[PDB]
Amino acid sequence: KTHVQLSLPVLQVRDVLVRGFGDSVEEVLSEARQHLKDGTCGLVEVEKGVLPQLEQPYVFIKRSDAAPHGHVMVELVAELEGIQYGRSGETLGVLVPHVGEIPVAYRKVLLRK
Repeated sequence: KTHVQLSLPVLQVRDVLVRGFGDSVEEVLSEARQHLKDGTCGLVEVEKGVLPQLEQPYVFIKRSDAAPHGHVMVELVAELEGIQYGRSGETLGVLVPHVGEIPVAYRKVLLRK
């Protein structure tokens, strides 16, 4: 399938134990995709002071369309020192590995895969 329905655990930035996916744009996008497939991917909602608490490169989920079955259609964009690799809509948040942190909510998305 080109798209997959996922329910992403929403984590508080200060709970996150593993604050990024890796060391290159290509690695963080790869790792993000692997974690999304393996159900081991969390989402941190972006607000004032969140991103500096996380490791670059960043992986964002961005709205790719205006929402089948409650699931917002999204795609991945990486960012490293202010340059984005990808072009998409509004940020739903930043992806991080999930290693068992308790979520505050769930974000239903349709991921272009």
